[PDB]
This record gives sequence, C-alpha cells and structure tokens, in this order.
Amino acid sequence: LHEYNTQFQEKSREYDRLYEEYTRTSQEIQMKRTAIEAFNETIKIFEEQCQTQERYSKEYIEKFKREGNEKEIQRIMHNYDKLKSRISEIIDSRRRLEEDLKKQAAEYREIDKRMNSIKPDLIQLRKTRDQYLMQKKLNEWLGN
Amino acid sequence: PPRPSSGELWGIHLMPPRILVECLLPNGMIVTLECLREATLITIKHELFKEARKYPLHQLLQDESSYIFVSVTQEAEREEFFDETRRLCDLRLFQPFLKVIEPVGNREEKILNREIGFAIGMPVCEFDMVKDPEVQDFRRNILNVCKEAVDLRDLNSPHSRAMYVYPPNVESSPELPKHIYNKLDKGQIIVVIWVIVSPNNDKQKYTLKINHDCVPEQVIAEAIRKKTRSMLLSSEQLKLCVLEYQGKYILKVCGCDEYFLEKYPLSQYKYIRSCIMLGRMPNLMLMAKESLYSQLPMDCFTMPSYSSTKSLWVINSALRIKILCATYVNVNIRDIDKIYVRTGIYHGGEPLCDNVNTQRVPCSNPRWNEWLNYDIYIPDLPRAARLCLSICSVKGRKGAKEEHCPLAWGNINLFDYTDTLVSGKMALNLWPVPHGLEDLLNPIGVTGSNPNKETPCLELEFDWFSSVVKFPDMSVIEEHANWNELRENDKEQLKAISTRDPLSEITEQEKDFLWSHRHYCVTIPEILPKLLLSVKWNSRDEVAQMYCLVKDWPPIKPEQAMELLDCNYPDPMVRGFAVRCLEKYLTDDKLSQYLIQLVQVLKYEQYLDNLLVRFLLKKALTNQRIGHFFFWHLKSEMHNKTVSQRFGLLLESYCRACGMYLKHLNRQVEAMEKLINLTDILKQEKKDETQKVQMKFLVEQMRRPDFMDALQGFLSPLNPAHQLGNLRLEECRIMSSAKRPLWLNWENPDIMSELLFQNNEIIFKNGDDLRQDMLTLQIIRIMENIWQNQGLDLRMLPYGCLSIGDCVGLIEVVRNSHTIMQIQCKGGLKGALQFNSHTLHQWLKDKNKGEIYDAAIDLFTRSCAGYCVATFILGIGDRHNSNIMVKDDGQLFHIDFGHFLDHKKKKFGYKRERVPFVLTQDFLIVISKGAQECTKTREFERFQEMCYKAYLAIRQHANLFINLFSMMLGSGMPELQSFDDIAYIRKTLALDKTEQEALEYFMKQMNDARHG
Ligand SMILES: Cc1cc([C@@H](C)Nc2ccccc2C(=O)O)c2[n+](c1)C(=O)CC(N1CCCCC1)=N2
Ligand SMILES: Cc1nc(NC(=O)N2CCC[C@H]2C(N)=O)sc1-c1ccnc(C(C)(C)C(F)(F)F)c1
Repeated sequence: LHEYNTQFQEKSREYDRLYEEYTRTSQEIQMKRTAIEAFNETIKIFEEQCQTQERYSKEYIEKFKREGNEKEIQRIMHNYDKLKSRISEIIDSRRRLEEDLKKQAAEYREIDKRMNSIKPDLIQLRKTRDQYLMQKKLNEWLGN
Repeated sequence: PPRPSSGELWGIHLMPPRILVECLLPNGMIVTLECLREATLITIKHELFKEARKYPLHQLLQDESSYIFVSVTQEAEREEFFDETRRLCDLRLFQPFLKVIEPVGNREEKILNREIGFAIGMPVCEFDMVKDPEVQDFRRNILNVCKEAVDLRDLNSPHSRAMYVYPPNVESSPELPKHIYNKLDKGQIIVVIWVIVSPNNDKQKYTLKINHDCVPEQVIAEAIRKKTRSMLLSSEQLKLCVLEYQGKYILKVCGCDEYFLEKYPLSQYKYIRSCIMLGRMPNLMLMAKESLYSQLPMDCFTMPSYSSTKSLWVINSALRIKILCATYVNVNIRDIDKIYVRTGIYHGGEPLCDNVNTQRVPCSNPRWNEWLNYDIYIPDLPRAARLCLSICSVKGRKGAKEEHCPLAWGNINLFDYTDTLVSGKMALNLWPVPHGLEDLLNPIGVTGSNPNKETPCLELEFDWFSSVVKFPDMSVIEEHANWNELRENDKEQLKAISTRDPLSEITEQEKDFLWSHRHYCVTIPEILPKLLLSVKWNSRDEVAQMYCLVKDWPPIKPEQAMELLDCNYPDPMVRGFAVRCLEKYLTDDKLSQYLIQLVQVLKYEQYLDNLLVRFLLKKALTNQRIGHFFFWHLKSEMHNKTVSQRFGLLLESYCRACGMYLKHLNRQVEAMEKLINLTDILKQEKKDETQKVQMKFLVEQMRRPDFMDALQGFLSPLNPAHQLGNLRLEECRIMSSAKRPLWLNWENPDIMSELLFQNNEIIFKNGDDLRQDMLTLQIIRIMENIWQNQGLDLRMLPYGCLSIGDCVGLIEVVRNSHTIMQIQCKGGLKGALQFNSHTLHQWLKDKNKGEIYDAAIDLFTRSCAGYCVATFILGIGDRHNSNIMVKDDGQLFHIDFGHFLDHKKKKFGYKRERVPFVLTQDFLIVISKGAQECTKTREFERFQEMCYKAYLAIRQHANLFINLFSMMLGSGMPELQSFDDIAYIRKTLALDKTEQEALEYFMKQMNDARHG
C-alpha cells in the first residue's frame, strides 16, 4: 500500500502537471489562431491598398513623365516601395506565427498522448490501492 | 474569437506614450503618423490630413469629414470606427494602423453593433456569419420577447419606465418576524425625510414617527402634513392639499439610487427592514415626480437588420446509428492496444437502453463503418433523447485485466429544434475529457459539436425512413394516452418518499410504486420530481400518460420547480411546467436571489429557443436590477467555450433591447478592461518590482487621461444603485496579496452622500475564481432568511462578490471591519506567528463600553453562531484569524470561501474532519463576557442552543440547498462537477439519520473540533 500509494501519488501529480500544460498550451494555440486570423485580415487590407495605388498612380505617372517632373515620380515610387516593405515585413510575421503554431499544435498533441497513456494507468493504481484498502500509519503511507 | 488579453495592442499591454501608426490613405499613399496613445480618432485623422498634404496626390483626398477609419482589431474584426471620440489606446487594435475609407452603412446602426459586440465580449458580425439555422432562428424569433417586453415598459409611461429603471427593492414578505416588530417602538419607525432647497444644496429635514407598514404616499402625506401645518390652512384645505400633493412626490434613499415607487409597506422595502435590524434611523429624500421623470431617458428599441412528413410513431423500426470513422486520436500505439466508440441513448442522466460499443480497431486507423443496433423502438424515443458517445482507448498491459479510458466525447440531441428526428450523415467534433472524469461516457457534459473544429472529428450516420420523421404533436400524444388501493400504508410511504432528498437513491420498487399511484401523487404535488424519475421514458405509453398528468399538475413552490430545471429533467414539458410555476410564484426578489442558478441551468436546455430563456429574458428586460446581474452572470462565463455561443446570442438580444442601460454597461465593461489590463501588467511584466515601484506605476497609470475617463463616472457592477464618481486616488492602492488586488475608492456623487457613504470602496482581484465565493455568499444569505423566519436572529454578512470573467471579479468592502489578526496585533508577539487569546475581547470591550457592551457581545455571539453552522454544513474549512472579521459594532463574519464541500480532502479517501477550531478559546472569552472558566457559563449554553436550533433549521431545508448546488453542475467549478461532490452536504446535514441522531452527530463534530 505504501509502494502502491507512492506510485499513485506521483502519476497523480504528473497527470495534473500535464493537464496544466495541456490547457495552458490549448489557450495559447487559440490565440495564435486568432492572430493568424487577424494577420490574414490585415494582409487582405494592405493588398487592396496596393491595388488601389496602381490605379491612381496610373494617370499621374503618365502626367508626371510628360511634364518632365521626374522628381515627383520618385516620390510615388518611394512611397509605393515603402508599402511593399511593410507588406513583406507583415507576411513574415504571419509566417513565423504559422510556423510557431505548428510546433505548439504538435507539442499539444504530444501532451495529450502522454496523458492518455497515464490516464488509464492512474485509474488502475487507484484499484490496486483500493484493494489494499480492505491511523498514524494510514495517513503516513498515503504520502504524508 | 474573443480577445486573448486586455492589452491596447496584440502582445503589448501599454502603448508607448507616443506610437507610430501606419495610415493608409485612399489615394494609395501610406503615411506614418506619430500619435499619442490617448489620442482620439478625431485628432488623429486631423493630424494625418495635415501630414497628407506633404505626400503625392494629396489634392485627390476629399475633406477629412468625408472619410472614416477602418482597421483590424485583436478579435480579428475588420471594424469601421464611426464613433471617432474614442481614444487610440482603447480601440484594441491588432497592429497600429488605420486605413482611410469612405463610410458605408448606417452610422447609428454600426455604432450600436460595436457597443453590443464590446459588451458581449464578442463581435456581433460573427453571429451574422454562423450558417446554423437554429442560431439565425433564435436571433430573429427572440425579438418577439424583446418587443413584447419593451411595449410593457412603454405601456404606462413614464411611471412604468421609472419602475423598470428603479425597481422597488422589497422583501418577499411584508410580515415582520416578531423579534423585528419589538425592535420598533410599538410597530412605529422614525424616518427623516429630506428635501433640497435650491440652489445652495440647502438640506431641510422633516423627521417623522410613523407605522412600519405605511406605504410611501402615506409617508409623503405625513411629510406634507408636517410642512403645511404651520401655514394656517383651513382644515378642509389641508385635507384637499394633502390628497392632491401626496400623489405627485416620491421617496429616494439618501446616498443611492433606490426609490420607493410601489405600494409596499415601508418595512417591506429592504432598506427599511435593514434599518430595523441595525437600529439605524432611515434617511430618505423626498422628490417631485417630475424631477425624477426628467432623469429617465427614452429607451429606443430598434428592430435589427436581420429581423411529406412521417410521424415518429408510424416508424416500425428499431433505432440504429452508424459509427463511420474518426479523423484522429492522440494515443501512442506502443502503450494503447486498440480503440472503440462507446455509445448510449440517454434521457437526462438515465440510459434508455443497454449501452452499445463498436468493434475494436487499431489506434492509427480509427474507422469502424459499423451500424450499432440499440435496444429501443424508435417510436419509444423521448423528446429529450440524446446520443452520448466517446472514443475509448483500451490497453490490456496489466494482465487479463484491461484498461479502458475515455479519450474524447460528444453528445447530440436525437431531435433538433424543429421536432425532427435526426437523419443522414453528421460530423461531431469531440470535447476533451474533463480533468478527473473516469466515466467512459459524459452525459451531463454539454451536448453538441465542439466549435473548435481542430479536434478529433467522429463521423456518424443516422437512419433514413423515406421521409422526414417528426415528433408527434401534443394532441396525438394526449389522445393516445387517453386510451382505492391507497391505504395509509401507501399514503405514509408517498409522503416519506417525497421528503427524501434529491440525492437519495430511488429503488426500482419505489419507481414502480409511485408510477402505479401516479394519480394520488397529484394529491401531493411536491412529489413530482420523484415520480418523474420513476417513469419509463423509453416507453411512449408511460411518457404520454406522464405528459397528461403534467398538463394538469398543481403549481408547486418556486424552490421546488427549480429542481425540474437541472440536468436531471431534460423533457421540455417537465421544464415547461417548471417555468410556468416561476411565472406564477417567483417574485422579482427571489428571482434575483436564484438568478445565478437560473442562468446556469440554461446550459442543459436542448435548444437555443426555449421557455426558460424567454422567461429569463422578459424578466431581465422589465426589471433593470435583474437585467444587470443577468448580464454579468451571462457575461462572466462567456470565456467558457461550452456555452459562449448560447450566452453570446442571448447577451446580444438583451443588449439590443435593454435600452439606455447598455450605455451604462459599456462604461462598466470598459472600466473593468482598464483594471484587468493594469493588473495583468502588475501581475506579469512588473511582477518582480517592489511595492513602491508598482504603486508609483499605479498612480502613474490611473492619472492618464484614458484611465481617468474610463474609471470615473460609472455604476458599481456589485450594486448599480451605487454611483461611482471621481476616484479618491490617495486611497487607491495595490494590496499586499501576490494576486495584486486593487483597493479602489470613489466619491459618491449623490447630493446626500454624507448621510449614507461618501466613499465607495471596492476590491478588484484578478487571478482567482470567485464563483465559489459568489455561491457561498448566496447560500449564507439564504440560511439567514430561513433563520429569521424561524425567529433566529443570527446576523450574517453576505457582502457583495461578483465574478465578472475568467478568474476576475469584485468584492464589496465592509467599512469599519478588521480581521481577527488585525485586532490581535496590539501588544506583541506570542510564539511562531501566533497571538494572545484574550486580546480580542479586550479590544471589543474598549469599542463598545458601557450599555452597548451587552448589545455588542450579543451581536457577536449571534453572528458567530450563524457562521459556525454555515461553515460546518458547507464544509468550509481553514477558518482562522486571517479570514474571520469583526466590525467595531461587534458583528463577526467570515471571508474568502475559495474552496468548500471537503474537496481538498477527497484525494486522501479519509472522510474525517477534525481540525480544531483554532479560535475556540478567543471566541469563548467573548461569549463568556470575559470569564476565566469560559465553557462553564450560561451564555455559552445559550450559544450552543442557537447552533443546534440553526443547524436543524437548515437540515429542514436540505432539499433547497442540494438543488442549488445541483443547478450549478454545468458551471465547471472544480468542487462541483458531479452530484458526488454535492453529497458532502448529505453527510454534514445527516439526512440518512433522524433529527435526534443528527443533532447528536452535530454535537460530536463540534466537540471533535472544540478546543484549539
Ligand atoms: C465559540 C465557538 C465555538 C465553536 C465550537 C468549538 N463549539 C461549538 C459550536 C457550536 C455549537 C456547539 C459547540 C460545542 O462544542 O458544543 C466554534 N466556533 C465558535 C466557530 O466560530 C466555528 C466553529 N467551527 C466548527 C467546525 C467547522 C468550522 C466552524 N466552532
Ligand atoms: C468584505 C471585505 N471587507 C474588507 N475590509 C477591509 O479590507 N478593511 C475594512 C476597513 C479597512 C480594511 C482593513 N484595513 O482591513 S476585506 C473584505 C474581503 C472579503 C472577502 N474576500 C476578500 C479578498 C479575498 C478578495 C481579499 F481581501 F483577500 F482581497 C476581502
């Protein structure tokens, strides 16, 4: 009973710890799914901003070429370049989070694997301990 | 989805005082604009358009008034910002960027939908995106309740809306337990009526002595009588003057927003009866009705934008369900041998036939393609029939003894909300096994697919019968149903059976017994829960006969109809009777008292649209005091993904029709968000900083303009009758606890704040589940109501506690109260952090010296007795000088009830509570008025009689408390997951014993917990 209760109280402590990591990891996974959802909506907005920019620049680049105002065309190009710098910086942020989500979502499956092998074993140890059931030594042997 | 944090940006709690914001202009240009974190959108758009002139194509931009901002929020929402008064830090943007667009849609309509999405904690647009017809049907069809409730509010304008906004807070009984009557001077109470004479806040009082059962107009008329008597009016002119004027004034409580708007006796109003208990003279404010009616804004309720069959009984076939395959399961093939799907057809918790399991398959290949044949005839399927299934892993590595373990589970209603038998293929995303669930099936868990589609997905297939199968109409069931053994032996047994608690086993004979005598059960209506469990729900014949018996069943008391709403009684007709009992007997007072349980049991309804949610919505929409806590209790559990859609869809409807109170809630919700975010910082990033650095940071932050506007001028969520004005910032502090609680103090903006309290003190705590303390304080309040009705003046103190979200909530501060330890810290130390036993009485002797001494010791010993019994019955252990407080007036009360019902000792298997009450001696000294031989006094004997008398009183009402806990099962509270957790109350109340064996049992436990 001392041997079986100590075996019981350890796996009890490990299943609890693993369940903490499991649920904690689960909340984190949801947030990464959220931020990827938010990144997708943000990327969608920036890509529209690029498409609309090409429409308006179209006739002005044509105008500023003929009017010899090459210096203004560099303004539009410089800002358009500044846009694409921001978009690439953001796609990289989403990509790193997508990669990060893959590691945690795989680790997550790994926690649930370890518990689901400990979960049935933990019940049996209660059975063996309970077979041993049928005062200082009783509270002592129960890990105290 | 909802927000992960309360931070001003994703992953950042505090925006920098200045932050660069990407501005995407409509001409295609992008402009980086440095903005103040507290800057409004009005300012930011203005500064952008100044900067935009420096950029190409700037002459293409219209005026800044023709554009509005759109961005991505932390909830992944593409939100347009019409209300440009909002500060930058409070938009809760994902990334600091704003796109400039031309506004599309209705301004007022979009601003509302953002306020609602904010209040719910979930973007409204998501409900617009759910393809589920039951959801779209709920959203539309529930508006009937909203409009109907709104018309009932505008029926008797303006008094009807004054009743809605400021409902009378009255006891359920006008009767005074006579020990309260004798606290009056022969049933008369002295009241001070105040009137403010413009403009200097000139406060004139008229003190009156009048009967306790005087109605407000009689109190008013007496005030007018006192005022007008000195003006030599004729006797008849005075009569005419009183009669005319009395109807045009109203009374308000000094210092808070509670009005005496209804014909209740004055003592029935909760403020007055409390004044009798505490012996304080009520201070009331007399006010002209027009002055109040002008303060009432017009509630604009606007209709939102979205506003061949075969009978089940003709199917000559048994029920069969096809288990096709699961996507995946997380098992290590090396340790788990095979897997299978375990199924069962349930009505509530009771199985309707033998559980059926699939064949075993390899772990890596979860596909069964197996038709499971069940032991139930399809016409015999009850309406609340549910498939309860789970994927179970089996490993036989311990010998010939196999290990069976649940991996993931899911329950489904076999009939949808349209009374249709489920048909065809269906995919069910499973739920994880609860922590500690060892059962192979989980029928008490929520039914329906997991909204998280990234979980193991089990594919099912239901039978097809060449036509849509519908549950028969009620007329057919009744008609089909229509097609002196009662001696005292049976009459005495029927009464004994009904008195047994809900957790007592009902044997198979007794099930047969009640069913045979189902008609005499009508003659004893309270037996209905017991009889309902005795029906063969797997037999349409018995169910039909039961339906007919229910259709004419006598209405039962509210406290007994609530049991028929928990997870045990899923049948809609049973619940329909229960709701109708509530419409008939549940006072708005008692509804407020049971509002938590009535929100919890919503989780066990089969469908979104049901009689209970409609009754609760109507009540919430016609009484704002009910509607307030209806909101928060629904709100505080939106974090729970098991119900967030149901509560989300409901909170949408309440917010859309509650009127001007939504605005007050937005102030409260946002005020809490600042507190959560601030505490997050203090708990996370600044966790290692000293008290001084955090206090500096605290004073630094609340002083910021966004913080000042958010945390000032709103209604206390603990009690909206308290107005929270300006912060008394010098009194705000972070408390020493490691959870970083926030002691907050506001000014009371009431003109009579000095007569009630000019300071409102609230403890904000982020990091602890308060649902336990909520429930305990609720239970403590009910025990006191029982003790008072039986004449036991046991002064409890169920102070305010409200969980507002995931482990975050508020606590009402009790002024002039101190923990036993804080009182003990007077003359030096004794031992390893211990203190002197006589110091408590010595302190109390100084506070209440002279004639008040006997009243204080009496108030102490009465208050001590109630908590002693209450903490024993509820199993709240670990009571010591740190969680027992005493007021200067002498009232004792307990605090911090984080864990009850002996769940800390459940892991040990040793059910024996013998912790000595550490403060036995200290409290004995007070009860014994300072005797050296404290246990020898007659006062101690009186103290023991109170506890014996109080203990049996609660034992007499054990069914109510067992039901209250039973209604809380779906909450996910750790100490309250199964009826077995609730069973601890059965032991402490000794329900298996007699009243004599129980009181002896109590006396024993007290002696085992005697001297500390
Ligand atoms: C003065 C005083 C005395 C006692 C105990 C020691 N005695 C009694 C109290 C009632 C009736 C009879 C007796 C008796 O022993 O005959 C006591 N308390 C105060 C408490 O405040 C709390 C408390 N427990 C007990 C255990 C669960 C927590 C609460 N017990
Ligand atoms: C109802 C109540 N009244 C109080 N009173 C003071 O703190 N007082 C009372 C006056 C001064 C101050 C003090 N010095 O002592 S504490 C309190 C309370 C009740 C229940 N739980 C709490 C917690 C768990 C949230 C706490 F304290 F740990 F955060 C507090």
